[PDB]
Amino acid sequence: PFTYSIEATRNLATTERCIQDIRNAPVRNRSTQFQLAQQNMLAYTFGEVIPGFASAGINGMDYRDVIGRPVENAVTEGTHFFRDDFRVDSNAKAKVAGDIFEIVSSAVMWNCAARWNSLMVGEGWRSQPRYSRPTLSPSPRRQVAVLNLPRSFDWVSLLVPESQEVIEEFRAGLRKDGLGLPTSTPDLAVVVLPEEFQNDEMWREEIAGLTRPNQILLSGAYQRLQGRVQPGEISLAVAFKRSLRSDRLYQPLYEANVMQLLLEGKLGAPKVEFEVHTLAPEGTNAFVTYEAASLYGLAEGRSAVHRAIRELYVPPTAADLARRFFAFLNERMELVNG
Amino acid sequence: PFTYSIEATRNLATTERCIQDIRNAPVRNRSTQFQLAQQNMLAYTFGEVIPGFASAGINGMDYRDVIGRPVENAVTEGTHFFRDDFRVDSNAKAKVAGDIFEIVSSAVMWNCAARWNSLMVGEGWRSQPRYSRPTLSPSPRRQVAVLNLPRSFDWVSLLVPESQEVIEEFRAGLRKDGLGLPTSTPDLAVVVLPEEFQNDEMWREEIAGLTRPNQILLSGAYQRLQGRVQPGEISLAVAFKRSLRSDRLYQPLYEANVMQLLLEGKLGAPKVEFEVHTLAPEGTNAFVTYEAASLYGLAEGRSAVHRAIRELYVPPTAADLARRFFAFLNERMELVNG
DNA sequence: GAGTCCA
DNA sequence: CCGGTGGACTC
DNA sequence: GAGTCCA
DNA sequence: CCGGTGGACTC
Ligand SMILES: [Mg+2]
Ligand SMILES: [Mg+2]
Ligand SMILES: [Mg+2]
Ligand SMILES: [Mg+2]
Ligand SMILES: [Mg+2]
Ligand SMILES: [Mg+2]
Repeated sequence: PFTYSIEATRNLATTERCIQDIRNAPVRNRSTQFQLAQQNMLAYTFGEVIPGFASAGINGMDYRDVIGRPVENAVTEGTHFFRDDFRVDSNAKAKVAGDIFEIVSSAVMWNCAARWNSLMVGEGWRSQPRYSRPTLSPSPRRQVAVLNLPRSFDWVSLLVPESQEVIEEFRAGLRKDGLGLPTSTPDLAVVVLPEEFQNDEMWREEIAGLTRPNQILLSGAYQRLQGRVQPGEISLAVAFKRSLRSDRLYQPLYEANVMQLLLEGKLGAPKVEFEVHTLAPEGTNAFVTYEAASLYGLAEGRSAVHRAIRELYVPPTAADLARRFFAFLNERMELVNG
Repeated sequence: PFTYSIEATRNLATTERCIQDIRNAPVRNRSTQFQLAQQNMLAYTFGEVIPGFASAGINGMDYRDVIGRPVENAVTEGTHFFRDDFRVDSNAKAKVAGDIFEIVSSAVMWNCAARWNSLMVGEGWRSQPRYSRPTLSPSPRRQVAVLNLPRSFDWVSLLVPESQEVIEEFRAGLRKDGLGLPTSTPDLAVVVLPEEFQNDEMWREEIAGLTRPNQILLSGAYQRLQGRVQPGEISLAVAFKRSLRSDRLYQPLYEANVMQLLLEGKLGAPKVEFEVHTLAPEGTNAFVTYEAASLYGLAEGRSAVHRAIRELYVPPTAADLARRFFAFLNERMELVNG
């Protein structure tokens, strides 16, 4: 569970355990002795807890201590089974804390979408835990999907095919001069739910925790929307970076620029909203780096130039994350006609 | 020396040793037990050798083994003196190997610069080791300075003050609207040598190795050119990356786009040549990523249309890096009147 | 299992 | 995916 | 010296 | 500054 439990750990089958001993099943060309079983770790620590939709104490706690609990639980497990032999490289803790920050934040946002969508189709406002009721007029057309995108992905594949064709034709032209314009991905996109899906229940159901089936339901969701999203209906992009270093700030900044050039410049979309979430900004003048104007915006020199990155948000608690997303939906969905 | 010598090591003062034991002198909030003494390492391994300008065997061995030699000499020193107590994090070896790849490459380019410059002023073509004599006609006005840029730096400080003035008025306008356009730095700039320095011998002396004094001379050179370079006199920008990961690609790509926007779009300079060098590209997607067109040029009625990054280069040997730079000088200096 | 690829 | 670094920078 | 920033 | 990583995909 969230608080480590000796008994609950004893109850695990060897394949569900957080530390996997691989001393006698080594990986070709790695010295790894113990693997941190990320998916096991989410199931044990967040099996019946989504932060922000759990107890008041978990919802209000320093979000860093929350995102850090899985690794801390896994090290206690490893120390119990293997004592002085237990060791893990800091680059395993780094990899796993990254994925954990992303998957858990994305799950908080998923439950916000479900509460939001439930209101929009006429079912009122679930009241535990307590959050401000949105004041925007409910409409099934204002529902949204939270898509944790896979490690490797190309966000263009979310678009209806006619929009993919406008992008393809643009690149065709660049190819004749030996140039390209590749697109990669944010960590997460929120999109307006396509009309064909506005009576499906799955988008309105809050999950109770990161059980292996809920992990898969959440991580596979993008496959359902691929091919179905209009350029204007990509409502928020999010990169997640557990901590910052000044040389790791650039991927979101570049991708945001490319998203703006293509969605706004080539497909008529309104302002693309892209933001970055971290738990440890400090040591960097990251807030200053992310004030940069869109390069596209500058190159066209239209009446209003916006930032490529709308904000660097540092969530202090899971409740805060949730409250911020609700306030964002409440404002951004005005723009979608009821 | 370049080949490890127990005897050379035995002769070193405690303060010159490649490994510095800090078990009794810990860094507050660090668990570090032994320090990799980067500057002592370069002095030991490269104190009498700049690769590409040394013996035929060093010039032509796999450059990855050339750049990995200091860390390998350090680990041999550590293992010898401390045996099984010798421990250092992979993150220590990552940091220092990145700085080795940068400093040694820069040094190879410094000697190239010096040999070019000797020819430019009419002193003929040094013959050992033998490189193809350049064909462009000599002129003191076609000498160049090789500038290994400091860790924290803003390339705009290289520019003559009237140019800095143009960038700053443009940014002042952007601030009214709550936007900025920050500049950082590539790792290295080659600039045209300013008129005032064009009969100074320091810019034509090849160094014999990376002794501490020569380390300082190379790392300090950018200071002598601050405030002196015309916008079209920044001839090449280099980003060094020892290995690649797909998330680490974006800092040079973004910066190259900012240099192009500001130098070509606001200051009238020709195409900004910016390239990346790695020893380990781990696949082919990196080459695809760097075929991206420069964003500013994609807006109708701006500067020319071309790649942000000209090329991802994987130097097989020191001699090859030397050769590529001489051939690049032979062509790009056509643009300068002699 | 072994190899490759991802970030 | 990101954290532990050697050296520079600040008082 | 003690502490922070740099990438 | 960058290397060691857990999981995904394929046979
Ligand atoms: Mg990602
Ligand atoms: Mg993702
Ligand atoms: Mg991320
Ligand atoms: Mg640098
Ligand atoms: Mg540099
Ligand atoms: Mg570099």
